[PDB]
Amino acid sequence: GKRMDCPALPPGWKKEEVIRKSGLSAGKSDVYYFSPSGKKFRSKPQLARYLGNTVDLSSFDFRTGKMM
Amino acid sequence: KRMDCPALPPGWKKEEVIRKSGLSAGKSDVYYFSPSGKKFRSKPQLARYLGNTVDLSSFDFRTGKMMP
DNA sequence: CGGAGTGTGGGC
DNA sequence: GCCCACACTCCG
Repeated sequence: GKRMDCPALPPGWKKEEVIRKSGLSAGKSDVYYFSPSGKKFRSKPQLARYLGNTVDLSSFDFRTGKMM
Repeated sequence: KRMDCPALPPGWKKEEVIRKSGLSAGKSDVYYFSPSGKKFRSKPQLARYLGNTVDLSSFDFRTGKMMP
């Protein structure tokens, strides 16, 4: 998967939470974000490198997609 | 390429093939060949083929060597 | 060679 | 002992 708009980010950005199905890490989740283009981001600093000074991410909680 | 892999049984060979282009340019895929010449691309496929007959607990697929 | 899915280890 | 951040596998 479900791609969910992320209101804390600019228009068309979506957040997805994928539960790991197998191996040693099973049941833990990974959070991905997608750009309006469709590009996949897997961490906060990756997200900041792409967005730069268009969005203040200092207080942005990558996991929940909420500003704090 | 094709080199003799000593930590597997008589006549197994390892092969490494450098990736030529793209985002993973310069990384390598490792392949194995049994005495028949059936190609193996991963440790689960290899383990499935060999079964109980060869102990791959400690087998590191990339280097081709058993590790403590 | 890509890339979803799982492994990995430093910083905490 | 956890988890961020990214490296790696493994099969398409």
